[PDB]
Amino acid sequence: AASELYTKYARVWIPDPEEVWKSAELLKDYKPGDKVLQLRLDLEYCLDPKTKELPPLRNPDILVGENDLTALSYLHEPAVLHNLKVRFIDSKLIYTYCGIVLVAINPYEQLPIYGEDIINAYSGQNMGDMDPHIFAVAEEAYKQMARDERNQSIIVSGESGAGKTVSAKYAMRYFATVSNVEEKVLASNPIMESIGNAKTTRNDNSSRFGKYIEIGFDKRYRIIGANMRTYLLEKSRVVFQAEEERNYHIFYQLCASAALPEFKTLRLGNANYFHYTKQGGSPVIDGIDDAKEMVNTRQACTLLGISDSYQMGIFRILAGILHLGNVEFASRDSDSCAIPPKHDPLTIFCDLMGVDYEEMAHWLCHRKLATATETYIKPISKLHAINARDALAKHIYANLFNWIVDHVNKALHSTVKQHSFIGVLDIYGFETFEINSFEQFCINYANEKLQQQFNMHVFKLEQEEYMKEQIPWTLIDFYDNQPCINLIEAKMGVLDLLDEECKMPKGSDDTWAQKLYNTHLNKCALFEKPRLSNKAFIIKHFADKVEYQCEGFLEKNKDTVYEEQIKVLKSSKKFKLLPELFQTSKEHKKTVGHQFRNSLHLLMETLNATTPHYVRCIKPNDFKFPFTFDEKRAVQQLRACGVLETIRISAAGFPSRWTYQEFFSRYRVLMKQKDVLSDRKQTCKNVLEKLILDKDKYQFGKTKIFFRAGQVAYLEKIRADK
Repeated sequence: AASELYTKYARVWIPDPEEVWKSAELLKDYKPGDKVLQLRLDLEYCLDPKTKELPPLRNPDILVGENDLTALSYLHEPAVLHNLKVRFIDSKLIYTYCGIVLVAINPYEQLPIYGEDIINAYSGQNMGDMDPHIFAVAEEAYKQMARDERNQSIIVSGESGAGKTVSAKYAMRYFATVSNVEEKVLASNPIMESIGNAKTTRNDNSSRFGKYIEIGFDKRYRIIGANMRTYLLEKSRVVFQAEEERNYHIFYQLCASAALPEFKTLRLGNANYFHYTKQGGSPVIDGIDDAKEMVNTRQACTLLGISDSYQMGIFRILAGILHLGNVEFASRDSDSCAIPPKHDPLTIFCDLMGVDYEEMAHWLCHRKLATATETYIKPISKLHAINARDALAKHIYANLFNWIVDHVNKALHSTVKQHSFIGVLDIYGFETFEINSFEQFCINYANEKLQQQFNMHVFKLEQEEYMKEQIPWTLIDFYDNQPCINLIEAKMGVLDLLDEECKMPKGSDDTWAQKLYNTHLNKCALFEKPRLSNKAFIIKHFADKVEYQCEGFLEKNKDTVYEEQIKVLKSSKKFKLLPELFQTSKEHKKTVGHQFRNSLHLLMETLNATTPHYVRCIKPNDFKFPFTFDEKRAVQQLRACGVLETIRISAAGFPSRWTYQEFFSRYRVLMKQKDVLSDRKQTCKNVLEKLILDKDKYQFGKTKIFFRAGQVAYLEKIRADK
């Protein structure tokens, strides 16, 4: 250990409120068992006696600025941060490899780096031969489709507004130029934002679901079309919104265009008139005109062949849902309830939908149970009827969302047989607010799951690198997320309990919290309980520790739709769409948690049947400013992307990788001609066996030396000393 690196004139990184880290030289040599550190930025950094932990060391210049983050010798947050910052600001480079990962910082301006000249430079090349570019990732995907006879997936994660739609477009521009999909898929984006995005406390245009777009190729490996799948939809949002948040964009679009002549009939008020759209107390997004955004959505529908008729159907269904949310209930007693007579909301529901007020009014307040003997109808509480109303709304929405996806798909599908595909996934990354609820819990769960599948891919490839290089592959450690995932999704886990409790007549938020404690507290390290509360739990997620408020969890998870409620609607006539939506019983007993898990294992299956490549998209600042880099936002983004964990894992094995030549040709000056044999590979072994005495700071393989973190910076320092 000794630690003869904290010398005098050695750079380190210390913390900083405005920049997160400040670069700080040295004045005095650090003495073992010291407690100080004199620095001329001038202060005396004082470490804490128990931690006795030194600030992270800075990297030597030959490595600063590198195209690959895992060629830094000191792999830590500052180095990563500093490296991304100088490339972006000084050199205007948006793309940086992180091992097999592409990091893409959104520059908030159009760059002249996507033309045919550049495309051509990248066709044929191998990964890493050239400078990092989204095109390189496309090339790999395309090249490998052809040589492995196997479909590929490019996963593009990050917060919406971070440049994922740009990344997908240029993967498509690239695919279409080395082999009219791109124009058609981008024309669909506004259809898909209107129904799947929504304002939250932290993004005015957050995407609440995963979009996978399979780009189809023929046997001559040319593009023929596209097919979109979707997963992970936040159904909760359709009927509940937190303070400051909104329902899906399309609902608000519709209610700010209520006065339009052809929506007279939908008798829409403004967005504060509807239960399903006013809970957040903020119907207008500053700088956003919901009425203007509606014309883009229809234009988009028109452009993917959705007829003005079917379009009118969409908004008929949606006005439907809104009005449904206003159906009020009066309970007769704990066990039953009724809809007031001559009740406006359901009058309008029923006129729009094309059904009988009375038959609806009835199955809104009753329930058909069936047993082997026979069947019977019972009344149901005001509460169970809210839950059924909401479930119906959610079910209408979900199936309207699938309807609209099928019909985009018809505009995208090709007749030519398809031999293979490359799917671009547009998924979110980690989400933490000051207050966290069911929705964040779902995003984070998906994120552990996408992180595990990434870790296991990297780990396969490392094992493969080791076999080739003739180092024993079992020497590679795995950093496993399966315990956090079981804690969430396995028998007796968070979601299983949430299900159980939801079925208990007396079960509430506080009684589920208690089952969480009695089952996991002090019995699972990934599970903490805040010392000062009984209504919150904590999960040690890979990227960060997250506190969840239990409020709302039991209601949001419930999702039992009643078949009688459906069949009423499944039988309209004054309206072609509505019955189309519903063209069984176990599937809709299922909670939102449970459906989420199914959608998520659907998504993993899809990706596991393919070779994945990875792109991480970050926002450098909070205002869409061109080439501007805010350190606090950068770290948060890289963290929520998994890049900081990716880099930690890397930093714990043998990240630096020099070929024997690269090494001889850098460190020739460090050896004496006496020890320079005719065998190059053997000289280096001997030479380095002297220069670094401890043997497990590096592994010798066939063609490369593999180094521990800091060993190249050590080498480079004694190249300067001389």
